[PDB]
Amino acid sequence: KIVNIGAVLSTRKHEQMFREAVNQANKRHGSWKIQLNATSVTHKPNAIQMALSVCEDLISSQVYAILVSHPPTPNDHFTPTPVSYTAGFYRIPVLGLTTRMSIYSDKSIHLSFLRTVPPYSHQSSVWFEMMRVYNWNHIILLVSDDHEGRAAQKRLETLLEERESKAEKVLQFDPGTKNVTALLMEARELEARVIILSASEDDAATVYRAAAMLNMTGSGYVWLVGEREISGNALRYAPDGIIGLQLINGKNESAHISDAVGVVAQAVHELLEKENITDPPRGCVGNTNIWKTGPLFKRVLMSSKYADGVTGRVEFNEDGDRKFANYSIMNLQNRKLVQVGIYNGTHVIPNDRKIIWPGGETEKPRGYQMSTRLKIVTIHQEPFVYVKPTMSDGTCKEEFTVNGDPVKKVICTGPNDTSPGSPRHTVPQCCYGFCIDLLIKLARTMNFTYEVHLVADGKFGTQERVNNSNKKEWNGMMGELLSGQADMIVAPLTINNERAQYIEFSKPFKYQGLTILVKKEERITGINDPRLRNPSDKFIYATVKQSSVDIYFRRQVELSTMYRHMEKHNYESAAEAIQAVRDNKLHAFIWDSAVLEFEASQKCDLVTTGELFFRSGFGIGMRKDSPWKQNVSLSILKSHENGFMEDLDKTWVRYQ
Amino acid sequence: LELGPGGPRARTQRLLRQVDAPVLVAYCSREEAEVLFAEAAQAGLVGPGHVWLVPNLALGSTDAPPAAFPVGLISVVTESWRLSLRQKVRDGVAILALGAHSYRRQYGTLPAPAGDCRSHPGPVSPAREAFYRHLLNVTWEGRDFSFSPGGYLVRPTMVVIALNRHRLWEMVGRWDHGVLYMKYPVWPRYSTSLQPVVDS
Ligand SMILES: *[C@@H]1O[C@H](CO)[C@@H](O[C@@H]2O[C@H](CO)[C@@H](O)[C@H](O)[C@H]2NC(C)=O)[C@H](O)[C@H]1NC(C)=O
Ligand SMILES: *[C@@H]1O[C@H](CO)[C@@H](O)[C@H](O)[C@H]1NC(C)=O
Ligand SMILES: *[C@@H]1O[C@H](CO)[C@@H](O)[C@H](O)[C@H]1NC(C)=O
Ligand SMILES: *[C@@H]1O[C@H](CO)[C@@H](O)[C@H](O)[C@H]1NC(C)=O
Ligand SMILES: *[C@@H]1O[C@H](CO)[C@@H](O)[C@H](O)[C@H]1NC(C)=O
Ligand SMILES: *[C@@H]1O[C@H](CO)[C@@H](O)[C@H](O)[C@H]1NC(C)=O
Repeated sequence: KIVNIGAVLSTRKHEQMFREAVNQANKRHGSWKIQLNATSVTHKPNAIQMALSVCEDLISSQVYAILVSHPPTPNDHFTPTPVSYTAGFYRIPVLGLTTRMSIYSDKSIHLSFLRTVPPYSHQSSVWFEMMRVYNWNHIILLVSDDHEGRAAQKRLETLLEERESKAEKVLQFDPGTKNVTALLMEARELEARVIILSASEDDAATVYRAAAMLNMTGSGYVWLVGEREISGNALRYAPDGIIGLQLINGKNESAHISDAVGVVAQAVHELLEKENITDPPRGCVGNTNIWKTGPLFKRVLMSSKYADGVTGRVEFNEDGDRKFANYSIMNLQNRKLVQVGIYNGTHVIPNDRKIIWPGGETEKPRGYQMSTRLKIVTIHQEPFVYVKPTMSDGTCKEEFTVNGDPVKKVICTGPNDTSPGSPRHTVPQCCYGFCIDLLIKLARTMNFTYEVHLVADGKFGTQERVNNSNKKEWNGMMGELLSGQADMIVAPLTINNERAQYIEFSKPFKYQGLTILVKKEERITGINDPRLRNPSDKFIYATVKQSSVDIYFRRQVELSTMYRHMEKHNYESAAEAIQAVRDNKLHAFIWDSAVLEFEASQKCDLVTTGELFFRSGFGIGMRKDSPWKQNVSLSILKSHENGFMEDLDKTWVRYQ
Repeated sequence: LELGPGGPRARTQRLLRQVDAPVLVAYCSREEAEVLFAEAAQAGLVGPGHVWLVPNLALGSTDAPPAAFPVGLISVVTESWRLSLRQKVRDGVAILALGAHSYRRQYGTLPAPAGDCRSHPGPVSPAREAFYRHLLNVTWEGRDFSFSPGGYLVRPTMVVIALNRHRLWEMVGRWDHGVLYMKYPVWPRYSTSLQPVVDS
């Protein structure tokens, strides 16, 4: 019996070397019972023509196996794809030795394709090891919009997530495009200092140019990419002191061919000891069904662990990839890559050439940079947030309190009463009051500088589906925090489960609850009045949409009927509902205690009712990761034992 | 499951004995579907008190349900599943024609046809993705055929069909894009051959 083994080459030398490798396999095992023969074809620039050649040459003979390598010209990186589909039509195994694209790594489209070298996406694995090397956490991902980029993104996010770690942020960009600096801008000011990247050679050159002209090569900053991003023009545009990743066997196609022939010989010899061996179809025309041992061959080739590899023991993974990879890490010192480490299958050992980081140092810098300048988001609420337009000088007329001290007024930028009727021109008005007072107190306590501005949309925000019932996301300040537009939530906000499910809160700086306002028997009996226990059309009652009480009424399923009334009359702010009640347009308004008794004690034309049925706290809520949590908690607790907010209450809410 | 030719039944049947669900959802090929239906037949999990679900992939010809297929199986397909091939061809030709006519309405020109096989054009011929965009939104006979950015049909109107008590595949309900309809507010659990049982 004679078995044909196919190769796709265009060297005219590795072809004869492949024939010699077939002869070597025969020498190693013997072809007396089962003769072995070789066949070589030449991949052509025209994909249709080369596919036709494969069909009418490699299928015209009952060839059991086929391999392929990349051409020298970088044109048509997906040259094996027609060969892969040709093999797939009869479900034939195929080997690609030189491909680094995760496109071929898919087995839904490429059933029996096997690749010796893992793609660039598997490169991700070493970065994780890099993270273990330097004990870093503040990872920023930058990646192209190509499928390879998304696959690498998924692999690396998986790798970082089994260690209960998460990337600080991810950025996607369109390959081949420019003006990436703007994207870099919105990634420039983040507290992280270690960077990862995935792109193509030209894209790598573009981002290198941008970073160089953006002074991103300074101290603290550092990043790592693959081989194609540190080659040719990309290497030309790369800065010095940059670290790089290298294959142990990047360019020796001959070694790949040798190991491939060896593993093919092992697999076929394991096959020939079995029965029911079906010959591959002879000629595309006349055969239109599946080959039977094809899937069998792939099953026994997953299990094929080829020890006699020139590059070592070749063990395929679950997906036909060489496990325990052999890499190296170089440093680009003075336009040359110099050895700084060797990556054995799971870890790295350094040897020499201590890493000269791009900032000009040789000692390892922390991949983080704490920011004293912090972002502050707020919402208008008169008892806690007084907002007033500034006059011509850029500020507003400051005035002194009854005690004689001036009120501290910060520059808060608001889109000119944000609304459809607003021009959305974000004028810097002045904000002052309770919350601003406690911010400046705790700020001078922690010495950190601050930037204050209220929320854009003026709404609290709730977990809502994206437009057409797509995934859930946060609105308002929670939206800007899960996106990073701000750092803490400084407002009389209501603590709850879902916010705590995504954000965290300190100890509440204020204790409060819920109550109702009406005008001026007919006393609405708190919450237990059938006027509200049973929803009634003649009676109007509502709150602000996308607020905490919305979640309250949503979780209280038995109260859903009143929630049904909510859908008709929900307001957007407090002042207009207050006017409506004063105009008797709204019969009753449910809202938070503190603001409400403040308004009642000030205006006296409206009356509050109902006890604080929902005990709750106004606390500083902010991100789980940042370290200020405990610091701010202990600071506000110290102020509480100092009665500082008691003085603030005397200043703002009491004496009215 | 392995479900390949000559797959070890002990390894599979043992875990099936370890399976205790009354309601199931499965994924496999049509040949794998036949194999697992036989395997569950000797497993006894085909019984009326058992429910199993499957996508369209493990289904062959709707008009040719193999004997291995058990009674009461249910899935969902396109409404055109009862339309003859001629109707499908006519609808496809109509989709292409209306896309081309929309291209003419926007610009007044026919879509440029493709070239031959001895070369390959590099650029995308901006008229071609203009035609693609006008093909991204298709409506014919009230049935929208607007495709997805993923290269397939998005937001379609589906029909849920179920194998009947006579080993006949018939439609039980319809999913109209936000609404479900279906017959049989209870499922007839035929006594492994016929005669559905009244639940206690
Ligand atoms: C490319 O790989 C081939 C193996 O297929 C190398 O050839 C052998 O390499 C080993 C490794 O040192 C040597 O011990 C043998 O003497 C080599 N044999 C021959 C006939 O050359 C080859 O050296 C590699 N070349 C490069 C540039 O990497
Ligand atoms: C780079 O040069 C200096 C040093 O960082 C800085 O002031 C300047 O704004 C930077 N320019 C750009 C375009 O990043
Ligand atoms: C990977 O590295 C090891 C350790 O240096 C070495 O034997 C060889 O380069 C590779 N091993 C295998 C099995 O490929
Ligand atoms: C792979 O190399 C690492 C160091 O690079 C070393 O621990 C060992 O040789 C290999 N890893 C394991 C887990 O054995
Ligand atoms: C001033 O601020 C810095 C950083 O915010 C801090 O390290 C330092 O201790 C502060 N000093 C005082 C007196 O608050
Ligand atoms: C289809 O969408 C295009 C925009 O991509 C639009 O110009 C055209 O009018 C739309 N036609 C229909 C029938 O929706």
